[PDB]
Amino acid sequence: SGFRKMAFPSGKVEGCMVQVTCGTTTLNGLWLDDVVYCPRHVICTSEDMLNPNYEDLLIRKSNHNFLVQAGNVQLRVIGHSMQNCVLKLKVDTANPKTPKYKFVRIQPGQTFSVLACYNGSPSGVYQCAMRPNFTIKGSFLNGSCGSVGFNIDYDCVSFCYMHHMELPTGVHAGTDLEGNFYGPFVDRQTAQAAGTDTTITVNVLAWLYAAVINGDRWFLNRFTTTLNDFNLVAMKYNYEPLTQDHVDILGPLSAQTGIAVLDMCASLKELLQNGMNGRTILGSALLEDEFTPFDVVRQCSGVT
Amino acid sequence: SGFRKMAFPSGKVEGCMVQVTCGTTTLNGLWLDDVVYCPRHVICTSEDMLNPNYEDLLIRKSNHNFLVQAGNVQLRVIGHSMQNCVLKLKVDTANPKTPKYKFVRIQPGQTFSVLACYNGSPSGVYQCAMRPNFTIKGSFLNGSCGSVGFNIDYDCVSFCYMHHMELPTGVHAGTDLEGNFYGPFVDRQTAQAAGTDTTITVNVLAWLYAAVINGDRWFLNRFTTTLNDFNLVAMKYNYEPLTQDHVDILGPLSAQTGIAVLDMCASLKELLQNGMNGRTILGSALLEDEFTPFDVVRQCSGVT
Ligand SMILES: Cn1cc(CNC(=O)N(CCc2ccccc2)Cc2cccnc2)nn1
Ligand SMILES: Cn1cc(CNC(=O)N(CCc2ccccc2)Cc2cccnc2)nn1
Repeated sequence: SGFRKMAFPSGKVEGCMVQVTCGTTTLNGLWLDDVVYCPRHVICTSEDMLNPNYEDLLIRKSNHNFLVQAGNVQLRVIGHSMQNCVLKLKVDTANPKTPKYKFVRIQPGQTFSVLACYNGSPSGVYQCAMRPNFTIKGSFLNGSCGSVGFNIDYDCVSFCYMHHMELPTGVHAGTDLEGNFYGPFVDRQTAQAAGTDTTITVNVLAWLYAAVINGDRWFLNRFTTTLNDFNLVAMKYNYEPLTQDHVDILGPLSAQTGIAVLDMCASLKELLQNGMNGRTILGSALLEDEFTPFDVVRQCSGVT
Repeated sequence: SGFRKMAFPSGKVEGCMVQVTCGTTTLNGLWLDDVVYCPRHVICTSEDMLNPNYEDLLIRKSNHNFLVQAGNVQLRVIGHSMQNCVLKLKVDTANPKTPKYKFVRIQPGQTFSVLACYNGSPSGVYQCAMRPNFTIKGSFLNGSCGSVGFNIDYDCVSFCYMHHMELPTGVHAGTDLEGNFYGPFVDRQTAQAAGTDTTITVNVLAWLYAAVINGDRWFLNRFTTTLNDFNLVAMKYNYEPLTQDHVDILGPLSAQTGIAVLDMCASLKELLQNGMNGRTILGSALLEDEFTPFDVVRQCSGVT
């Protein structure tokens, strides 16, 4: 028993991290097969970031200007191309540590592990959710760009995120591995609005089920609700509307606990309207939304 | 910016995990050099756990009864010995993935990363603190025993914990890598009292400094306090007494923020006496105590 914000084991991703330097800018890159993926702003100086013309900046660069270092050995760059906001550096050596992998674009509300890196070296790993407004509440400092987000299914690493920037608001923005930003963000030093964020309702309900499984049941009540009644409450508290798709994914947790989804919704409704009254759920004094129904099942079943 | 419960990258530890089976019991082992370390209860059946005589149970076992599997290949066991609550299985092959390592006994209040494993395979990684009462609030299921806790300083893995059991209260108990339990616990299926736990005061203060560095400053007040006045408040709220040793370790954070330790103590005092008033600090609605001053400095400086 016990419930933790658990990240995937980061080993398969650590073996892919490299350092990419271009001019005086250094960041992290991801070496998979014979390609190194990194944020395209590696070609900019701080001065270029105000309004970069990446196409023009990249034209001044040749393969030999991109210094790629894996551990202590240098990689020979034989090709370079820009795909959206990422650069793909073709190297003459395939990464011997390349795991089975896929590039996936995750949906808002889904979770993933981030391996924060500096100078191509891993510093830490943490679990987070892609917010409904397509930002992540990460922990990243200058030089962390190129650090990636991922999920693992047995031996396959699904890379879903590459870190690019921090908004003036302190939240983080990045791309999928094809360089497409999640959200309306652009890789430019300009104040950018992240949308109104909302709470991931299906994840809070999944976490309430995890709480029941682990013994925290004080929040269970004698009430039930409807999807429409619950959504009136969700609207008021900036929770994303719950759909039958969300109820369907909660099926296994509802079956395991014997608590109908709408009954769990009524508990969530009372928690929203009354607060926690100074109590905690799974060691938290707020409603946690960074665990999907799949994460709860995985953690509660010990999937390796 | 941003502050997360960050774990160390688990790669160096993943390369050490093996599966140990003895009779019908299977758990995790740690393969370092030519030795596999695992909980000694691997030799027990569920029936033996009520009151095991480990010395007598181990005498019925030979090297060939301990099946050690690393990935898909079998390890040949050439020696076995019991040291406190761990078995050391000498194998004929040194682990090629053995990192630079040390065995350390951590102090209560210190933090570490846990790589939860099942059947010798890693499932997840999370950061936790050794509680003042020598329990850990982990996330472990049956079969997780032998999963280890560790810290990493550049290339050296300091193993500090091996998971053994879950108390009837839902908290976890284990040993150092010499098999000495942290706390008064015994590896037996008997109800065991964990002491009264307390909040790790120096860690909460470290986390309040991390909050200031990251922009959360609403809790800062115009007050100061003394060590004696603060400790009267800590006593009342089951916080560990703050000592000059704790103030000394908080020096770097106090210097970085310009907030004297006793001034931060006065903010903590007001938070203890008034609560959070429905507000949050670093995304938490309670006072977090699982980040040491060293963790705050490491995360806020990007040490790899
Ligand atoms: C040596 N060096 C400096 C840099 C550039 N800076 C960064 O690392 N970040 C921002 C880059 C950026 C700025 C404006 C529009 C787009 C992108 C990423 C970041 C920083 C802080 C917190 N979270 C993320 N890269 N390598
Ligand atoms: C196949 N198999 C079964 C087991 C035995 N069971 C376990 O894994 N645990 C307890 C063993 C134990 C019991 C009583 C006194 C000492 C030790 C560890 C645990 C379980 C649940 C949550 N956290 C930790 N090991 N391998």
